[PDB]
This record gives sequence, structure tokens and C-alpha cells, in this order.
Amino acid sequence: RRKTRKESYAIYVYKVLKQVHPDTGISSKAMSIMNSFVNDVFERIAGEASRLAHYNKRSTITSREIQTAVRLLLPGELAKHAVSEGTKAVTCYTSA
Amino acid sequence: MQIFVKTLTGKTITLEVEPSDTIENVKAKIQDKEGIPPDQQRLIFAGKQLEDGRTLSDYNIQKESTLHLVLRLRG
Amino acid sequence: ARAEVHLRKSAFDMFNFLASKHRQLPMPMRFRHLKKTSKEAVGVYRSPIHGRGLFCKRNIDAGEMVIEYAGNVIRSIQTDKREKYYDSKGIGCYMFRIDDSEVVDATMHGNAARFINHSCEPNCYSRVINIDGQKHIVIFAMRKIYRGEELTYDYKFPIKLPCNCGAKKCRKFLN
Amino acid sequence: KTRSSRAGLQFPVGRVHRLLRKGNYAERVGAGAPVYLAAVLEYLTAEILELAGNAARDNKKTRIIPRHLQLAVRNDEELNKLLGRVTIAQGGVLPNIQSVLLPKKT
Amino acid sequence: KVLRDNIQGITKPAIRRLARRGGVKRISGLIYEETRGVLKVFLENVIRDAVTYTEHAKRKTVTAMDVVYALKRQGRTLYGFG
Amino acid sequence: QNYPEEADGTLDCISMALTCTFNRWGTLLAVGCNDGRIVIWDFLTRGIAKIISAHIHPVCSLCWSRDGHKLVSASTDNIVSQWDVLSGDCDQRFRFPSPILKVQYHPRDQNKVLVCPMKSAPVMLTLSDSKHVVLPVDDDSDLNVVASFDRRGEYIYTGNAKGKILVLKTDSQDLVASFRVTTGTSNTTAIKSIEFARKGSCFLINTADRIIRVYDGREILTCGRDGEPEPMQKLQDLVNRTPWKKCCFSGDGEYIVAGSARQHALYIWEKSIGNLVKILHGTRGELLLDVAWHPVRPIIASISSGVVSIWAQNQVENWSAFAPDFKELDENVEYEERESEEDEEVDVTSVDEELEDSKALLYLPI
Amino acid sequence: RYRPGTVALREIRRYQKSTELLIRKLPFQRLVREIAQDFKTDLRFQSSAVLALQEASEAYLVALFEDTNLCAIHAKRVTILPKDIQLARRIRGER
Ligand SMILES: Nc1ncnc2c1ncn2[C@@H]1O[C@H](CSCC[C@H](N)C(=O)O)[C@@H](O)[C@H]1O
Ligand SMILES: [Zn+2]
Repeated sequence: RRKTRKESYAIYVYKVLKQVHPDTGISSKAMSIMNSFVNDVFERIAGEASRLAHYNKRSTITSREIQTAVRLLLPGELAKHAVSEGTKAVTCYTSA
Repeated sequence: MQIFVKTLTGKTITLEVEPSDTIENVKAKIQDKEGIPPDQQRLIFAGKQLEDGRTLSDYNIQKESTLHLVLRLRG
Repeated sequence: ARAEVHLRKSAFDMFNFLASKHRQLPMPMRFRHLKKTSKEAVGVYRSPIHGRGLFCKRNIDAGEMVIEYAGNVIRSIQTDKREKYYDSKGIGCYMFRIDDSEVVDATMHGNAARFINHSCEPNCYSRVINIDGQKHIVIFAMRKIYRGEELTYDYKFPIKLPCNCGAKKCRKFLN
Repeated sequence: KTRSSRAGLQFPVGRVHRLLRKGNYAERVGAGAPVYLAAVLEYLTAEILELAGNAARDNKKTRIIPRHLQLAVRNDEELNKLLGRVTIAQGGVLPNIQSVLLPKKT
Repeated sequence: KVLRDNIQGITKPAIRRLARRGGVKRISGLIYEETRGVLKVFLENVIRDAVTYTEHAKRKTVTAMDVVYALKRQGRTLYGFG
Repeated sequence: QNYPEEADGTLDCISMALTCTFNRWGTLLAVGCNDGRIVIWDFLTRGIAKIISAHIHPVCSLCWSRDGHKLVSASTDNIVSQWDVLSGDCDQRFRFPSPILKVQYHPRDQNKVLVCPMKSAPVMLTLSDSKHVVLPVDDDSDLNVVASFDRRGEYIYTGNAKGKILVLKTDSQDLVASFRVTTGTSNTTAIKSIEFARKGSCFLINTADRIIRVYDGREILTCGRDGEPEPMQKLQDLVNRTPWKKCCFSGDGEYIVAGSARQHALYIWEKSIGNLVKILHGTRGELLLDVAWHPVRPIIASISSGVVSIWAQNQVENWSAFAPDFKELDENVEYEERESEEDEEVDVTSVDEELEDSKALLYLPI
Repeated sequence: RYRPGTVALREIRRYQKSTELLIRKLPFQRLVREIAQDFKTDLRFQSSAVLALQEASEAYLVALFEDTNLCAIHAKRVTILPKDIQLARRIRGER
């Protein structure tokens, strides 16, 4: 009947895959599973950060609280890599 | 004419600017010359403001003058 | 004592590391372990059997892929000039013949597995597989490696370079 | 004018900010939150997809089937620590046989 | 400081009594070391989350309510501190 | 080469170590111990040189002379003394009405030392006749001013505590150039300090607006009396807002390094692109005192809380260096064999950039 | 052929490589229909939905088996037994 427009993280992860391995194809099922994974991790981190922000009598969500959340949630040296990458991204973003 | 573009490291570059050539074209020529993007450069004459969307004749800078090319960041 | 000439002059030594201390799943995708997790389980120390050796500070049990041997792979025509240069420079018989048509020379290029010894009482046996269309030699163990022992594989030469190891079963020769 | 190119990332940032604003996680958020989230999602997606491509080229198949993703996630240890209680559709299981159950003879 | 001592601070009768409250009789003499090990590996995560929480709050003392908060973050909840 | 990528341990010959600095290319370490003594350690050789019984009250800063024969120390008890590198005793002794922040020796004038008195104008003390010459300043004379030489020490630059920077001559003292820092958007800002390099005449400025800025020591005498501020990159930390205590320049002239206070976040950038490249992973718990790279080779060495942490490039030559005609590499290609198979009577007699900060003449093998 | 225990290893490895489902579609669909009718009557199922449940089941179930496996190894035997299943179910913390 009436067509609808839906949002999925389809184009961006595909661009990432091409940026990394510009020789390998991807399946629709893999596309949907990656979409579910990114939605899952996004909601997990955002909710944990929000409930931490409520815990501290803070009415805001700064950037510091998110890095605290990713320090808690992410284990091992992957946490260090992710937090360093995030700091790089924000520093390269601000002066622009 | 001819003017000087002084950088931060200390190297001095001499370039030619016409009386009726806009600053944007000068920056494009510089970018095609040594590869430094125009977004990474801006003109300063003795600690005074110079913009990109203008022309040398609008500022009336004398010949053989030095311009402080104070470094910038990409984007 | 600077006035008496001591003997054992000629050495013809190349790897000048001889010390008196010596203080020691499907097939194709196992390539990673070759290059990344294969640089700690074995140390390089003074062998007691003969010359230098690969001692051990770790433990590896039976049926475990350990090392890939690589070197200057050449054809059999270069064997003549290679042996002449071995006689000239004083080079041992590093003619690692994977087959009668290709031999792995280890006098101008080679890997850390050039440090091995031979004995009729060894610890490991050889094996070869083929990955991605290329034939590569990888060794799988039959027993456990103890801390402080040296890797050695039987050359399987059917019965003059002596084999001085001191083992009771040691045939004293490459045979 | 766009906003993702300001930091050079690839994941959208305006979309993240809108979706977090309407997600009622709080009432007021700063400016670095959306870019930071886009960055961390970028890093995690790259981490997974590189192993996905490695597994794709393992079997010499261009298309990445979910079996490859299952193998890449399971064989790593940090992922198995982080993806503890999660399964995968059509994923299958990595091969494993218990050591003491291995018959042999002369 | 880092000291190998005080790790044996849980001497044998304490583990004896804990085993008794568990309801066991025959315990081999080589259980104590792995009990120490499992206790340490458990306590690591909770103390680490507690110190991260207290650090984020810009104070260098730890309360009990943040401790139970971290404990609930792992999944084991405490009742009786707020 | 590139930025340091390996980590080194500590270098603690004695338990306490407050300040550190390299001489010209990292020869000896000038440790001002918190006991009134002056200890000299050995760099690139991992040893000690000399211990000097200076006085009772400990010191807080150190630098060496242009000819390397003196050990100046910004004392905490106003002992402006010229300790000898050779004998270890005091050569010249003097007292200043205000303590000293930054001591330096002009690589072309060791007679006039660098002094940064507080609430008073900088004073050059001449070692030839023990005469003090006050540096003429502008406006206030009671501000927290810091004075420092340029690359060659030919011009001296001073920073005040209201927003004013002054430029004058190291010897003639012809104050003919000033500068007013930007006033943010509504409120003005003072200056904490400035720090120079050995190539390019660039210099970082640390202010009270929580933001580290960078200028060049060539746009003030060119503009004239006072112009408009125009930095290259207003670098800062926009996720934790760490204040800045001590930061030096690179050992090559193209990098910029900045130091934290307690967060163990040592940041690095390059002058060409203001994009972060790497961050240091330091163990929390200590306060950073001094940072200064190897003036030639990329390496980082930060002193803190009596100990020192070095992030470096540990290197050992490859096994394939036995001989140029001998290599120990791996290849799977067939070997490429070779394809091309006087009388004179003369005896033999033959045996960043460089500045004049040499001739320590301090080495005791026994 | 003969030598029982040899064919088991070949079968288990062959199936470990494979990654297909293991339950016939129609019987499982009818069972889900019955257990739904137990709760409420006249429920229309999405063909995608049923499939969903299906996969989850095997996941859960296979995990259980593996656990029982190691439990049998703890008892100095190879064959698994019902008692080991209650062992795993109780010790997992899900009774
Ligand atoms: N125990 C031994 N005594 C004499 N020759 C040996 C030997 N073990 C191995 N060889 C010979 O030495 C050749 C390799 S060179 C020996 C390895 C290395 N140079 C080392 O110091 O240990 C082989 O071709 C083999 O035939
Ligand atoms: Zn023998």
C-alpha cells in the first residue's frame, strides 16, 4: 500500500568495509546483524552513561561521563585504544 | 609585483602578485606551487588582519614586503 | 700466557654467538601463529650436543605446530657452486634438500632455524603441508617440551661428518 | 554544510545527536557526546569488520557469510569477554573436540 | 606499596570456618592457594570499579554506597547501606 | 626518527630527584635534590658525576653555564651562587631580593645569567664584576614576570601578569617592542610563562585562560610597538580540562609536547598539522615536574615525585649485521647469482643544529 | 562401517563444519502452535518469528549439552547421563 522510509546503519558500515578491504562483498544478513550490533552497543553505552549522570546529581551529559562509561564497560587494552581514538576525534573536531 | 611570505619554521618564499589578482587566486597558485592548502594559510602584515576573499589592491600593500603566514589547521 | 701457543686455531665460524652460559582446527588459517606467536617459546643458547642450539624456556606438547623453516630456495644446478663456496668460506653442509629438485640453501639467506643439531635420539619429527598452493614445512611435536632442552629432529639418513651427541643409541653418524 | 567531515569520521554525528536527544536518556547534553559516540562506534565496527574480511579471504569467498563473523567473534578472547551472553543467527559453532576423547592405536 | 605479605592474611582457620558454614567436612590441604587466587581475582574487579567511580566524582575517598553501586553494576546486589 | 614508541623504566641513582634538564644533546642530568645538595647524574651512560654541598635549604631549579664551568641554581633560600662544575665549590656568591624562577645561560653571553625575580623586573647579574642590571619593563613592576632568551639569546622576551609581553635586547636593553594578548571574548588573561626551541624561533605561551598558545619570535619586532594577537594553533585539552605546568619544545623543531599535572596525559602534536598523533599512558599517582626531550633524537623523559619515567626507542641491531656480504633474511625466490664473475709514502694523521653549551669537563672514572 | 566409535568422530566433525538448523520446520511449527494455543487461542504467527524462536532453542540446548559433556569427564566416563543434566541445570543457577 503506502511505502515507508526506514533508517538503518547500512551505508556507513559498508563504506567502512570498502575503506578497509575494497575487494570483499557483504551479505544482507550480515548487514542486518551489524545494524543490530551497533544499535545494541549504542543503547548500552548511552543508557549506562545516563544512569551514571543521574547518579552524580548532574542534569547534563558531558563528554567526560561517556569516557568513564567506556572505561567501565570496555575491558582490556581495547578500552585504552577506544578512549584514545575518541579523544583524537574530538580534538580534531573542535578546531573546525 | 613581488612579495615575501614568511613561514613559521623560518624559510622565506618569494612570489609574484599582480596588481589586479585576487587573494584567492594567489592562494590557489601557492597551493599548486608547494602543496600547502589555502585552509592552512592566511596573510598577516606586521600583526594586522588580512583575509582570503579580497584583493591586494584593496589593502594597498607596498612591494617587497613580508607577510606573516601564521600556520593554520586543515579544515 | 702470551708465551705458549695454544692449539685449536682454525674455527671457520659464522654465527659468533658461542657462550659458556646458555642460561635458558582447519589447516590454511594457522598462518598467523607462524609469524606472531612463535618468538617466545624458544631461546637461542649454547647447545651441549654440538655447536649452538635452540634451547627452551617454555613447554609445547604433542601434535602442536611450532616453526616454519624458510631459506634461500634454489635449484640443484647451484649445488655445485654452492658446495665449492662451502669448501672455500668453510661452510657446513647446509644443503637442506626438501626434494632432489629444490634445495634450501642457508649460507646467504636463512631463518633462525639454522641453529639446529642432529642426533639419533631426537625430540621431534619433520612434517610438510601445503597452504595456498605453496609447500611449507611445519613441525608437529610428539611429546612435551621441558624447560631447558634443545630442539632436535632425526635427519632420517639411510645407513665423513660424525654425529657426536653422547646418546647410547647415537649412531655417531648422520645415518 | 555537513558535520561528519569536521572530525574526519565516517559514522553520522547529526543522526546520533538527534536519536540521543529523542531517546530521553537525559534532558541536556554537551557538544562532544555525539562525535565521541560516533568515534567509538567507528572503532568497534572497524575492529569487527577487519576480522570479518580476514575470515572472508580465508575460504577465498568474496561475500562475507555470517559464519565468518561467528568465527571471528568467537576465536578472539576480548570479544568473547565482551560478547558473553549473545548468539548469532545462522552462526553455528566453532569446531571443538574434548582432548581425552581421542582414540588411538599402534 | 606492593608486598607479598598480607596475602596469607586469611590464615587456615578462617577458611576452615568458611568451609564449615558452607557445610563441608573433608577438604584437602591444597585448596587454600586457589581459594586465595579466586578471592583475589574476584576482589580485583569490584575494587577497580569502586576506585573508578570515586575518581570520576573528583574525591579521593570511597564510601559504601558507591561500593554497592559497583556491586549492582556487576550483578550482585547488597541491601542495607542505601 | 618518529615519536618514541617504546617504554623505559626509571633512573634513580638516589631516591629523590626534583628537576632535570639536558645540556646540549643530553649529556648529564642536573638533579636538584630536596635536601640542599646538587647531584649530577649521567645520561646515555647511566651513572653519576658529582655531588655538591650547596647549602641547607633545598633548591628548585638548575641550569649550566655557556662554557659549562658553572652550575647555576634558582635557590629557594635566595642563594644566587656560582657553584663550580670542576671542583664543586662556590666560585661566585650573591643574594637577590626576590627568588628565581628560570635560570638560563646565553649561548653567546655567559657573563649575564638569566634571572626571573617575582614582583620585580628581571635582573641580569654579570659574573665578571658582580653587577646587577635591571631589565626595563613596562606598566607594573610587581607582576609575576618570566624572562627568557631567544634561540641565539640576542633578544630577550618577558611575560607579565596582566596580558602584556615585552621585547628588548639582551645587552643594550632597548625596550622598543610590546604585545597585548587577546582578551578572550569578555575577560582579559595574564601569562603564566613562555618556552622556546633551538630551531625556528617558535615559542609556546602558557596563560591563565587554560589554553596553550604558540607564537614566533619574529612578528613583534616586525609589527613594531604593539599589534593584534594571531597565534598559529590554540591547542588545548577539551575532554578533561587539565591545567598546564611545564612544557618544552621538540628535539627536531617540528613537534610540540605538553605536560599534565596529575592526569598522566602527555600530549604531542606537530607544527605542520594540529592533529593529535599519540598520547602517553602514565600510571596515576604522581605530579610531573620537568620535561625536556633529547635535543637531537626523538625520546621523552619526564621527572615526577622524585623518580623519572622515560618513554623511548630501545634499539638493538639486527642479527643480520655480521658483515655487508652476510645476510640472515628469508625469501622464497630462487637465488639471483652474481653476473660479473697503490704504492705511496704518506703517514696517517687524520682523526637540531649545534650551539655553545659545552665544556662541562666533569667526568670522574674513579 | 565397523569399529564403533570411529564413525561417531567423522559424523561429529562433519556436522561441526556445517552450520544448518537441525529441526524439521513443520513439526516444530505445529508444536509452537500448540503451546501458543495453550496460552491464547487464534494467534497468527509470522513465518519469520517462528524461525527466530527455533534458532534460539538450539543455541540454549547445545550449550547445555556441552556442559553435561565436561561433567561426564569429571566422573571418569565418556557416556553422558540424565543425572548430569540435572547437575548442569542446578549448578548453572537457573533451576
Ligand atoms: N652434531 C653434529 N655434528 C656435526 N655436524 C652436525 C651435527 N648436527 C648437525 N650437523 C650438520 O650441520 C649442518 C647445519 S650447520 C649446524 C647448525 C649451526 N651451525 C650450529 O651451530 O648449530 C647440517 O647439514 C648437519 O649435517
Ligand atoms: Zn650419541
